[PDB]
Amino acid sequence: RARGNEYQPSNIKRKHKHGWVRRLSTPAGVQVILRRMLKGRKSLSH
Amino acid sequence: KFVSWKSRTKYTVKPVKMRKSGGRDHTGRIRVHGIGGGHKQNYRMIDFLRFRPEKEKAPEPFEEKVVVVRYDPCRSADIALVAGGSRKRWIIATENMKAGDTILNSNHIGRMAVAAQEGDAHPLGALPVGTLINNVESEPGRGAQYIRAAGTCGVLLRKVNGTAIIQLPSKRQMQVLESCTATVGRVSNVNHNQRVIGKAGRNRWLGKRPNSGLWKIRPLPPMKSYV
Amino acid sequence: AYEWGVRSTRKPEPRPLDRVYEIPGLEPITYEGKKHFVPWLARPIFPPWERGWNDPRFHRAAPIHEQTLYKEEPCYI
Amino acid sequence: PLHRYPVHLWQKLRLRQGICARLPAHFLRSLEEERTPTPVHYKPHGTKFKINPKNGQRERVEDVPIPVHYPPESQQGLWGGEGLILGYRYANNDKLSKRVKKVWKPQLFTRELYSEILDKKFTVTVTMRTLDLIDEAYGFDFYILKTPKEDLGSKFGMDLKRGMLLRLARQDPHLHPENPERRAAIYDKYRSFVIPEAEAEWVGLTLEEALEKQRLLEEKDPVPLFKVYVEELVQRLQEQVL
Amino acid sequence: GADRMSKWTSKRGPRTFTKSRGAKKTGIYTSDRKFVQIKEMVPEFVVPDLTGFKLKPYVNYRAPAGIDTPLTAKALFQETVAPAIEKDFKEGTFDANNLEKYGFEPTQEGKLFQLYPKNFPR
Amino acid sequence: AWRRDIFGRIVWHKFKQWPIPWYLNKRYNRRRFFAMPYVDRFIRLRIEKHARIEARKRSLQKKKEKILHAKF
RNA sequence: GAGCUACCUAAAAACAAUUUUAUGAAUCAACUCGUCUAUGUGGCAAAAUAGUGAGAAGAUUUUUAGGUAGAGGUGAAAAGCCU
RNA sequence: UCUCCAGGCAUACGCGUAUAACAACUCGGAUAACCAUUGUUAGUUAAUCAGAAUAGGCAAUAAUCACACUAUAAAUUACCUAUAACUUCUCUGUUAACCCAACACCGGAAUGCCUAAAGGAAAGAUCCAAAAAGAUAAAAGGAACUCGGCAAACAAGAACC
RNA sequence: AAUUAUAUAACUUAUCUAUUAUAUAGUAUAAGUUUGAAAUUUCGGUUGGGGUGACC
Ligand SMILES: [Mg+2]
Ligand SMILES: [Mg+2]
Ligand SMILES: [Mg+2]
Ligand SMILES: [Mg+2]
Ligand SMILES: [Mg+2]
Ligand SMILES: [Mg+2]
Ligand SMILES: [Mg+2]
Ligand SMILES: [Mg+2]
Ligand SMILES: [Mg+2]
Ligand SMILES: [Mg+2]
Ligand SMILES: [Mg+2]
Ligand SMILES: [Mg+2]
Ligand SMILES: [Mg+2]
Ligand SMILES: [Mg+2]
Ligand SMILES: [Mg+2]
Ligand SMILES: [Mg+2]
Ligand SMILES: [Mg+2]
Ligand SMILES: [Mg+2]
Ligand SMILES: [Mg+2]
Ligand SMILES: [Mg+2]
Ligand SMILES: [Mg+2]
Ligand SMILES: [Mg+2]
Ligand SMILES: [Mg+2]
Ligand SMILES: [Mg+2]
Ligand SMILES: [Mg+2]
Repeated sequence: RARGNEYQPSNIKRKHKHGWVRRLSTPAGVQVILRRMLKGRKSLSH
Repeated sequence: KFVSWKSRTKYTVKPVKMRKSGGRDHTGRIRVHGIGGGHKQNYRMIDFLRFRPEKEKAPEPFEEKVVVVRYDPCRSADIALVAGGSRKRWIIATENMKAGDTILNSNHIGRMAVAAQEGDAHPLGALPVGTLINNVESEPGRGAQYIRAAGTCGVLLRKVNGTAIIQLPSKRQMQVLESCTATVGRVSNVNHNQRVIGKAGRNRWLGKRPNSGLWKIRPLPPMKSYV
Repeated sequence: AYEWGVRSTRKPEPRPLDRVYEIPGLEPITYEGKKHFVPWLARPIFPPWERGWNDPRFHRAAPIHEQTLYKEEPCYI
Repeated sequence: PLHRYPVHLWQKLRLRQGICARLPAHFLRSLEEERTPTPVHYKPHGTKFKINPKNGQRERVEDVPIPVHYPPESQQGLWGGEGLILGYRYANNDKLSKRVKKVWKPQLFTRELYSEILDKKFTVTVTMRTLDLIDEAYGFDFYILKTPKEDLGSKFGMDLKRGMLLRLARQDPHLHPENPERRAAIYDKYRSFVIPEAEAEWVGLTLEEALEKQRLLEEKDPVPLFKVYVEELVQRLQEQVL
Repeated sequence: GADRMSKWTSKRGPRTFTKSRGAKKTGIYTSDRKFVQIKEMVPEFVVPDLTGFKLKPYVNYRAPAGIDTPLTAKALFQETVAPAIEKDFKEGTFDANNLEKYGFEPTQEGKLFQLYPKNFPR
Repeated sequence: AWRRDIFGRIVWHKFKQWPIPWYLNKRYNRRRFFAMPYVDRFIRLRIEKHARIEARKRSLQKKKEKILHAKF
């Protein structure tokens, strides 16, 4: 079949998988934010 | 995120909605293969402690009336709604139970043998040796755990002093105190073993996923040149 | 005697009290002053809270036996 | 660039600035000092010199303590300095065999112990070593009071010390009430450990607990500047009248 | 392919997602979904009578501006409280207990407008 | 009040009005005003990052004055 | 990292006409699939088009949200699938 | 106005101003016209469409026009007892030719209603060479073609391993 | 295949409790033994090329 369209957008799924609240739930996710803040990212999370 | 559906504290006769597992545990991983989908079902809270006196009543033999003998999706046997006093409770039905029958639930330990009528619950001491029994409990007050399937009846082989020997359906002999309560008779749906599934779809209606397609004596040193 | 309600689904028992409370004469140091939880200080014990007035949206009734119309004799309705 | 101070000095500099500076001087000494715990899991060298057998010459010897892991469960009991030894072994005890991870664990028992100064019985997780130490100390109360923090190695144990020291320091009449004679005997028996009331309060406090205590002590709501200016005006007016 | 940089608003997302634009609430939602507006929760604009008011938006360029002296607690205290205490002290009718006589408030509780924590908007 | 957030910074926290005390609110108790030890490395990296910027900033000003003095 | 895909949980949907019967039955749409040939081969397409075909009330198909994660998961075993 | 083609209108999800007017004619549309491009100004209006008090007691009897009818895979807050309150309309979604496939991609894309009253244009101009692709017709013969009836057919029937 | 293997399972001796006349029970641990879920590493040479052989 034709590939390349593995992305089926959904705002509920997106904010649940990669959102602010999700990232802070576990210590490893908090360190994801810490790295991005140190790097200077304009977007810490979705 | 797995929260067990078995969270209802209080007994009721209303059928309760069940959530299916799929063979997976609270971790989310398969722990048993071959379970999945099937028909949606409701759980009717069975009561296996036959001699449960009604609340605020004395502990002596009582009687109950059989309202209906019904099909149960969650077990091989069939269930009977029984009413006595102001209480209704589901119970397992014996081979010959019909609506309108009356069944005794006795606490008294008969010093002599008591005539056995199918469906009545008596302590093993009361019953005579050889009587077919079902819904046996290991210890007084525990509740019935053995001989609870369809048409499965065990025998009471022997009674000596304060204990008796029970022959479980597997032919494995078990021993229990004569105070334990055992229901008389067979367990109904005796032909369950005669049922024919017929088509692969029928097992997928009962929640049975198909089997997977994947298709030991170490010799001692003195006997390795002959292997 | 099968009891309905699997233990996992029951509300969990309160956490065991800090051992500093056992020792008599000793005043525990807790995070009450900070006004927030911290894992390395002792857990405060607060007295029951009274709003000082009745809020209709959060009314809570008295138990059955404390009701004015409570009667020991049973009425079948 | 470079930091001004080596990283190992950072903790000392932190204690020396801010609210940490205002903490009691005696309390800081306990924080500052580091003392090795009494050997538990290794045999110390009796002497400072030994004769090397291979070459038959005298060579210096030193004691290197084993690294021991103290699970947080230990801080709620009284282990007598014992802990977990996380290390490796050689299979079959030859260094030409494989190196295998090994963990040596203390044998833990639950025992109930009575404190005279507190007049209470505690149920504690304990090792056979801890019981031996109490026997050598001639009493449970003596064990807690004699043993130092490094040897004690338990936050529960250190809290017991503060209560006992505070009990003795204040001569609290809450001990065996209605029996001044019985109380008097207990306090007399442990008279050697009496210390001033102010010091005993800060015994066994962690740095965070100590800091919260200090913040509570000096916490004060501001003074309405109405009063402050009133005080100044009255003083000036009174002085002029003089 | 979702946009990570633009602001999350109620226009985005499914219908179930809703959130406010910063307008203050004026009522309560009871069970069965009934909105009950509270009259006290709705702000009231206190507008004065401007009839006979001599001040207009702009000022004469000929009007001299003044030297800036931002108000300080000392300046407020001296203008208002000093005259009374000084006169009273000479009269001798002064004590620490009666500071309320000169306008001091020991506590802000019970006042409609509390200076801390502020309980009124601009 | 002055509080430390979960990322290890010191931030002024502005209080909010609630009808119940803090120990009874469950939405307030989810907010954490402390940092776990895994933040310690990131605390040092911020200080070192800031020190580099300031050192560069001082160096540049010194170089600029050299240009001024040569020019004037 | 399970918005693809494998499997699962919960809550929902779709199936005309015709003949059999009382159905994992038949003919054949919608829908699902991808047998054979041709075109295409930097193409419309990093797997399509046009025809021809298989299933089409079921172990059917589809929608939404959740679960299982790499020493692992899933698997009607193709060492398939896990962007 | 004529000639011809035959999935259109809504909602969900998604997207995020591509909406509309004017002015521009550089960039973008695989070329022009014209704009989907650039700049400026505007826009989507809801009490019905759509989104967002406490404590006890208790439930046997599917659905399918639910009657008959059997069946098997066995299948959806209410009603009561007391307590408490004793007149309320704010907030948010609303545009478009749109989304996922690097593109104005012959692909992918759920549901309701309907099947032309809605929606559309296969040819920039010319020329009719070869080779190549597709459709239709075939004198006489009818598998002699070919690895093989592949492909096609005015055929689509019968049997056997 | 070689080297290991507090994966599970078992026993044995201590350690710690209960009891008992020495004794049978159990066991937040240590030391053995048995079982082996696993883990790590390797794939000498010469011989139209592949069986075996052989050879160094
Ligand atoms: Mg991609
Ligand atoms: Mg999808
Ligand atoms: Mg097989
Ligand atoms: Mg999914
Ligand atoms: Mg049909
Ligand atoms: Mg069919
Ligand atoms: Mg077909
Ligand atoms: Mg067919
Ligand atoms: Mg499959
Ligand atoms: Mg195979
Ligand atoms: Mg991939
Ligand atoms: Mg336009
Ligand atoms: Mg124009
Ligand atoms: Mg424009
Ligand atoms: Mg609505
Ligand atoms: Mg619209
Ligand atoms: Mg193109
Ligand atoms: Mg039209
Ligand atoms: Mg055209
Ligand atoms: Mg042409
Ligand atoms: Mg033709
Ligand atoms: Mg011809
Ligand atoms: Mg030929
Ligand atoms: Mg042939
Ligand atoms: Mg053909």
